[PDB]
Amino acid sequence: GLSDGEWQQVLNVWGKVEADIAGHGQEVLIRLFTGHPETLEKFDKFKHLKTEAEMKASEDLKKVGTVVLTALGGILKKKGHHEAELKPLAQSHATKHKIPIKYLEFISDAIIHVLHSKHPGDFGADAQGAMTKALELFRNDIAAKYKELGFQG
Ligand code: HEM
Ligand code: NA
Repeated sequence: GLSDGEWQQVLNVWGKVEADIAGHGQEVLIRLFTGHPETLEKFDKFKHLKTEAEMKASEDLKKVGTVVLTALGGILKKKGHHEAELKPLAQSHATKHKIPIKYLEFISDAIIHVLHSKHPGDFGADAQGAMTKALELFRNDIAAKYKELGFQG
């Protein structure tokens, strides 16, 4: 797993996110949909959107990004002990919405990019390696649940 130091650095930068969660949700999702447009097809409410200006104007997108970052903060705050938090998330991402593990890799990279961009002072090298590991652990444990659920992610 991660060390105490690695978790502490994860949780430090997450406090920056939580100081404006909607702002962060919007930029992560815009980074995701612009880098990997096939991911936007997953979101029926706003898959019709084409430009970053449309994306920024969208209340629905802002709302979903807040829900996503809020849930990830919940997981992260457990520092690995996130069975209860991961369970319903694996379940909906393997059944209701079928989210490939590759797309979880894209949004992880989007998070890391947005954090480096907005919080260089709380996100230098060590901190980046630690968030890298925390999101790898998240994706690996979600994959293990996907298998159980009958979804080849
Ligand atoms: C950091 C990784 C992610 C976290 C913590 C996360 C979390 C969540 C949460 C808490 C919800 C709402 C409740 C639920 O259905 O369980 C949600 C909904 C959703 N997520 Fe995920 N998510 C992640 C990544 C992704 C990715 C990469 C995609 C698609 C490429 C995606 C697609 C969806 C869709 C389509 C919904 C339904 C949204 C709606 O209400 O219109 N998620 N996610
Ligand atoms: Na531990």
